[PDB]
Amino acid sequence: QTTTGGAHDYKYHGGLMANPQHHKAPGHWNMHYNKDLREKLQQRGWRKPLTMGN
Amino acid sequence: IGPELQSDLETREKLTRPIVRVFQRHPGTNLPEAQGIIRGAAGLDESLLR
Amino acid sequence: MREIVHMQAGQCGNQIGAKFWEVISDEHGIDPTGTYHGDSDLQLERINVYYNEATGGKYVPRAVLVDLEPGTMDSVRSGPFGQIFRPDNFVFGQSGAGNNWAKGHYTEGAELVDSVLDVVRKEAESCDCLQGFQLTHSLGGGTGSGMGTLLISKIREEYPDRIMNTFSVVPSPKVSDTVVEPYNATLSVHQLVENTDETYCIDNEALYDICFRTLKLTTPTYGDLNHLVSATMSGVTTCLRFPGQLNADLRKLAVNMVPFPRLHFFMPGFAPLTSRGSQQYRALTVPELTQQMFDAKNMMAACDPRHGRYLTVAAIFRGRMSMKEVDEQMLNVQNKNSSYFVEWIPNNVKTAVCDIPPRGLKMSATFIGNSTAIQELFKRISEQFTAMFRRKAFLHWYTGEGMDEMEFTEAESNMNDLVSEYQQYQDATAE
Amino acid sequence: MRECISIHVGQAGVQIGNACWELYCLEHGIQPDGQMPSDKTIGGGDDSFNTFFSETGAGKHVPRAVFVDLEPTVVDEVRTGTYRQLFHPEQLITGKEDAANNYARGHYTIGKEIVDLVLDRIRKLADQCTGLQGFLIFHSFGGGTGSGFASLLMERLSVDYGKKSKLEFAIYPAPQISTAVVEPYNTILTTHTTLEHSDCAFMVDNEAIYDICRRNLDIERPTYTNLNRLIAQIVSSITASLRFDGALNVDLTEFQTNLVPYPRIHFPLATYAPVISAEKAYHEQLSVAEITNACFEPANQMVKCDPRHGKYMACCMLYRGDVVPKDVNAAIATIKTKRTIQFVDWCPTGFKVGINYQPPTVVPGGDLAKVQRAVCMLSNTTAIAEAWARLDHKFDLMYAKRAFVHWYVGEGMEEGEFSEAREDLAALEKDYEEVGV
Amino acid sequence: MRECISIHVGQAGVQIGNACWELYCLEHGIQPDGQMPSDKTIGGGDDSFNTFFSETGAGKHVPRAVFVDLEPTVVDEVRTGTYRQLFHPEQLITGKEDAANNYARGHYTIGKEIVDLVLDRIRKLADQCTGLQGFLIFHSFGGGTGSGFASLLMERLSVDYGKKSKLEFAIYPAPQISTAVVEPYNTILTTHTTLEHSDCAFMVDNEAIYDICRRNLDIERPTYTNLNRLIAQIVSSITASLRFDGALNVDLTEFQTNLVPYPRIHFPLATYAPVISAEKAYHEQLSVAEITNACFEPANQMVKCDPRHGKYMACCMLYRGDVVPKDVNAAIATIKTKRTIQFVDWCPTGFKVGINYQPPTVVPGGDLAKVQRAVCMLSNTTAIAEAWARLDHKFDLMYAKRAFVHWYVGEGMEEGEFSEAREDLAALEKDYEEVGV
Amino acid sequence: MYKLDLPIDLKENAAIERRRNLELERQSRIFNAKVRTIGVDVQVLKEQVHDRDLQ
Amino acid sequence: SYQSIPRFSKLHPVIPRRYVPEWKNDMKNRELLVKNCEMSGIIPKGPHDESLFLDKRERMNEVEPRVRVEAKHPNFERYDGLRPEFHTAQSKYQSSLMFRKDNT
Ligand SMILES: Nc1nc2c(ncn2[C@@H]2O[C@H](COP(=O)(O)OP(=O)(O)OP(=O)(O)O)[C@@H](O)[C@H]2O)c(=O)[nH]1
Ligand SMILES: Nc1nc2c(ncn2[C@@H]2O[C@H](COP(=O)(O)OP(=O)(O)OP(=O)(O)O)[C@@H](O)[C@H]2O)c(=O)[nH]1
Ligand SMILES: Nc1nc2c(ncn2[C@@H]2O[C@H](COP(=O)(O)OP(=O)(O)O)[C@@H](O)[C@H]2O)c(=O)[nH]1
Ligand SMILES: [Mg+2]
Ligand SMILES: [Mg+2]
Repeated sequence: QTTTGGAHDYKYHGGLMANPQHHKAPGHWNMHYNKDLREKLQQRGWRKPLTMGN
Repeated sequence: IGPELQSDLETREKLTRPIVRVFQRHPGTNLPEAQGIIRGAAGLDESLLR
Repeated sequence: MREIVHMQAGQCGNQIGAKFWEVISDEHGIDPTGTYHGDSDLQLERINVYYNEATGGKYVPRAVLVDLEPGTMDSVRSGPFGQIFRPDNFVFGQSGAGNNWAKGHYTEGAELVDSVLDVVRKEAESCDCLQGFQLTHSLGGGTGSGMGTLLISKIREEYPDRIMNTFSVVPSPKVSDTVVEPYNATLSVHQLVENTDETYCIDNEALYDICFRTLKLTTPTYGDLNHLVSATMSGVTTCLRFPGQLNADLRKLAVNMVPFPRLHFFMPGFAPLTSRGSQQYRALTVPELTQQMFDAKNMMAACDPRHGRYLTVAAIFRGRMSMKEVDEQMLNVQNKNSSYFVEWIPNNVKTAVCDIPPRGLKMSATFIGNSTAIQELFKRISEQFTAMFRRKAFLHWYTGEGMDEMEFTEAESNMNDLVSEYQQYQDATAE
Repeated sequence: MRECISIHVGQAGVQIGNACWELYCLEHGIQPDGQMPSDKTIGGGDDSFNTFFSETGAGKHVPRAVFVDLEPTVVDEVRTGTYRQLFHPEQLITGKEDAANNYARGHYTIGKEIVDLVLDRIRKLADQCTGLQGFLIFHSFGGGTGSGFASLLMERLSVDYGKKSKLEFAIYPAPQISTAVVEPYNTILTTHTTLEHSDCAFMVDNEAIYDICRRNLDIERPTYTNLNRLIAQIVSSITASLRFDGALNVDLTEFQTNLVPYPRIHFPLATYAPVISAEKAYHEQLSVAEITNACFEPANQMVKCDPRHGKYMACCMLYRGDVVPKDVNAAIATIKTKRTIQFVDWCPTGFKVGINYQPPTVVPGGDLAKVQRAVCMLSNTTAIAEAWARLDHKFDLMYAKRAFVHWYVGEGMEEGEFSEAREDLAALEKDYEEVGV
Repeated sequence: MRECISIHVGQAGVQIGNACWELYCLEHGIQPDGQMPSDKTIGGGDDSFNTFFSETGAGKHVPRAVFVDLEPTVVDEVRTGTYRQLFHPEQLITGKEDAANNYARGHYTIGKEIVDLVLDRIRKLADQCTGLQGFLIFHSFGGGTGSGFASLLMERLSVDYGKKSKLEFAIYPAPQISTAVVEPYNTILTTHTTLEHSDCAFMVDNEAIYDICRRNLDIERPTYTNLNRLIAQIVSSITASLRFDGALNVDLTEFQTNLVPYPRIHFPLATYAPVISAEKAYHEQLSVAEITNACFEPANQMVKCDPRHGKYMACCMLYRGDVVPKDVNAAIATIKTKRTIQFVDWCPTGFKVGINYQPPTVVPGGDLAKVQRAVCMLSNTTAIAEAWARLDHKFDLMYAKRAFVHWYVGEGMEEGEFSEAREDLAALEKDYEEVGV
Repeated sequence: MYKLDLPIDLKENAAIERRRNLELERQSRIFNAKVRTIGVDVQVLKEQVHDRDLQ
Repeated sequence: SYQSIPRFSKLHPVIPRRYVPEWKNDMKNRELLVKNCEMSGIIPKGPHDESLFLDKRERMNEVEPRVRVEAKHPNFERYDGLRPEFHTAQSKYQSSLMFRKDNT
């Protein structure tokens, strides 16, 4: 039996002996909030397509 | 020297006690008490090293 | 991957080194055939430091067996663990040594030295990164002394950067076992001083006292003595072969023990040694292991450390143990025996910890002591030298096969200079 | 974006690396295979592993570490032990023969065969970052690889890499406990590199960690493993501002600008609170005041010198857990109303506070109790001169007789090294004294 | 905002502390593992235990006490007793070598490696507090830990805490009953150095409590447990105004200012009434006036000294239970009118009355009955000059031939300390006599 | 690679409101000062005690 | 313009952090406060260096000369302090003062 081999065994992350990982933040250049834009653009359904006929 | 917390000065022995605040409400002042305890601490330190 | 080339000269060397090879063989799991039959992969990982891949799972020692006369080498071959050796590593003449230094060194050792250099060159150039050489012999005979010193000199000339360990069992205080051993020991140590990196002086009287007092052992025989010497060899090279918390190889030990190039004669020792019927009365702790290490009766050198000062100490522990306990024990023994250590070097202790103890043991320990008490041994050899050099007894031989008296004078002057230095760094103070 | 490169050199450094990366894997949830089970991240801040683990392929996270030891035993044990697939094989660099406690062997003869490869691997590790915060360089003052090769390594890094942080975690010889004889020689020799090439050197003492584990952890027989784990706790609490959000985040640049007043006073002391066991965690309060007074505790520093005889210069508090400035300011006021703490004259404002959200992560099978509040104190006190004084005395009474000098001389090293390192140590002593007065 | 740190030093300190905190746990409903259970009106809003027990997140109510003794087996009896896991592990400080009934050994040689650690524990117990009101220190003047280490400890507490109220509970040696032979030395040499480091010093006597238990309690074969139970009751009666509200109440400072006339006359005797058993008290009309008289017989005090030979100076009465203050005032009027009690002419209003609603708490195994009314008298009178005279006579007799002095010289003392302690007690005798006239 | 569209926006919003859930967790922990200052968890402490005793 | 270069006394753990005297910043009746510092001529009235105590030290700078600071002695000698009277609080120190003998 080696000292470091017996000490550093397979350690299982998570479980009862763990805290939830508090991530810092996503990037503001990555964060676009387009879901709200989709649900806004769903409204006003009487639009006409921007084509030459209209 | 006193205790290791000047939140625990036992207001009687304080250099900002109400008596000396009444003192320093007027100009002049600058009592020779803090310098006296400076000299006493210095003398006791030299005695300790000797 | 470092390698050690082991050379054994003389009948004493060919017995002790064969026992050493057998001990490390059944420590690494090598069977008498030569194949690996261990259980762990640690025995197989660092195996090239002493062995060579011969046939699949077969490992052969890197031994070089040297003798002027095929004496104990034949018995080593015909004994157990004797066919693991490569058959052409046995280099042998047919004349005798006669316990004569010049026969071993100048006249009859001249015809075998080229063959031994060829064999050890073939062994050494096969290693990718050779570390050093380990010679086992006696400073009392002709083959162990003469051919041994010649081999050390030639190996130093060809490889002047490798670590040279010599064990070289030395003459006893009481009982001689050879009547010309003052001449032999003086002429051998005259070249062991200026050639070897380090030497582990062993006294048979100290071995007998170890067997009698710390091991009972009403019938010791030379097997137990060579076993103890083999245990010390395994203890001083275990950090190459097994991983540990704090490693220390041969070069590290040489750096950490010798303060000056002249002083490299050590006192080996092994712990724990228990009298048969006392293991139930003793309890295994690091403090008792260290106290048995630093006990004066435990070393294999007959000179007493109480008649001297410890220049340096190397403590190589083997076993699952605490570095805090090891360092605290070294600090405790150094502080309590404050008069047995030189004042101008603080912490005269180099520690090492190996994680693999010998089989059947929980903890083992190897003590290497560079002390100023070696001057007792050298003064004894110098006194028994100058007792007969003034009357020229047993010297017509050495004159007959052809050295001059100036060589004997230079050897005794070199011994006296070494005694003077060991006496100087015992009474020299810091400030 | 907030990457940091760890360089573990020496056997001691490789053991710090083992403990540090097992703790980092437990913190960020990378298995020893190298996979994250739950990874719902976009990039740019939410990838808290990115300061330590890079990215490759189908979800493999290789560490940003370089392991160096001339002796191929401990790194080979790492290569054949548990964290086998985690590390890239070329990061684990070995030699053939060690320097064997010899600064001359580590710096002048054996050293210039592997240093070029180490610099190439460091360059390859640094070229893949998107902005580098610094180097965490873990090594020893005991000697050999940790002194000579490490000295050459900081010399080369300070020549070429220039304006990057070079935080050097060095373990220091104890006042009385030692494992070598040429250790004072090596320790005095590796002073110029930490003065002229390091940006912040954390000297930590093995006997002090032994006393801490004996007194607070109830470990009667501590080994190197607990010491390695607690040093990993310290460096994780240092770096956690780069990985998890907090009320006040302190990066390495703010950290250095708040510690060091002069470029030669980059020797702070590191202490960690609490370092208790769980049976004491039952009967202890573990509030912010308690774990700050434990940081200012005399017998809780990690070198053997009490700061009662010294003067505090700049204390960087790194609070870690459920910690609020409502408690932090009360703790700071309680400290500043204490006589025993003696701040230096020219620093009225001497506290740099950084509060993090993520509580410390406990290793499953260690010694420290899992707590929701901790302080990593990094204080630049001037009481560190005691360590220089003890090694000064040891080097004086060793070098007075010129013992163990022929090794260094014959291994390609002029004997003026000892005198110049001696003068540099005396310069540091005098500088710290005139700063303290 | 109100707290009292308890320091039990010596074996006599530790056993009194065991009985005291058995009483405290029973008064506050603290189970022997240290947890308030749940509910029933006051739940999560109780502060009767704030002076004595802190709070933790495990529910453990950590004691605000330090049990220190230079000898083992008594702290070990605490650590293997019923209150094994009530106490904090580091709050139970023990040494290795016994102090050997020696003031010099406890003060100068063996007690110097324990005083720093016990001051560290007192610092932790004090910085766990925001409204600290005093240090209640329990020991005996028999010798060793209770004499030398206690004196050194109170000197260090005076240095480190200012002149905070350091209340003293001292087991004074009996006239006829004795345990040691070096008791006069150990008592004179500690009276000299603790005459000016304790603000108030309640003397108590084992022979007097033996007589009390034999006569008024029918416990014909008593042990130390009964004595410690009465001492626990008479300390809890003092402290109960800090934990239970009611009528006229008195803290640790008000009764000091109303008790000590001069700063060197700070040695009062103590009395508790009604010391009584169940079958004895069942035939009784236990009332305020007659329990005041019960405090006032000369054969009812806890010090073997007749108060009829002296004159009362200041009496602080502490009534507990359903006590109407008109009965207290009537009792004061009757004891003032009757001429068997003599008062000094410079104290017309010689009484300070504090009334608390909480009745005393009995223990399952004790000897005191559950009563409605109780009173604790702290009397500063000049009748302690007889005790000082007996101690002085024994000290002079055993010091005339220098018997038992080579031990003190070997473990670090002079004849100068003995001589200055002798003339210090002579000055104290003179001061008591001139105050009495 | 992939196109950046409505599933990517949904993943982004899930990340936002996960961050919200984590910070309300922290708010519930810190605005409850009996948990914030005198906290630490009995179950994990007991498991660690049993681990030490077993070791 | 002029040069100040503020200086301070040596350290003591009784000085309570920052403390300015009241009269320097006593603005209910200031209009005749400053002329008391003008007629004397020894007390500077400037806006700067108001902290009589800054960190833990006394200000040796332009707040009064050093004379008239130490001149408020009520004529207390070592003869009085080494034999204190009984009814004062200074008799709490008697056993540490009786070891001091009496010479000066
Ligand atoms: N705290 C701690 N210290 C260690 C550990 N391993 C080794 N050391 C220290 O390392 C010092 C010995 O020198 P090393 O660092 O091993 O030398 P090296 O860097 O391996 O270089 P070489 O001497 O050539 O082998 C001792 O003083 C130990 O304190 C460890 O796991 N933890
Ligand atoms: N009332 C009471 N008195 C006690 C008790 N235990 C010891 N004593 C007193 O203590 C005296 C004996 O000296 P100790 O106080 O035990 O001495 P120590 O504090 O143990 O210090 P060392 O003798 O050095 O170990 C006796 O005269 C007793 O009156 C107790 O439990 N109750
Ligand atoms: N410990 C030990 N010593 C031995 C052994 N054999 C011989 N010796 C020692 O070696 C010395 C004789 O030297 P020798 O080996 O005969 O020299 P050689 O004739 O040149 O080989 C004697 O003093 C013996 O004590 C052995 O098996 N074990
Ligand atoms: Mg190494
Ligand atoms: Mg006792």
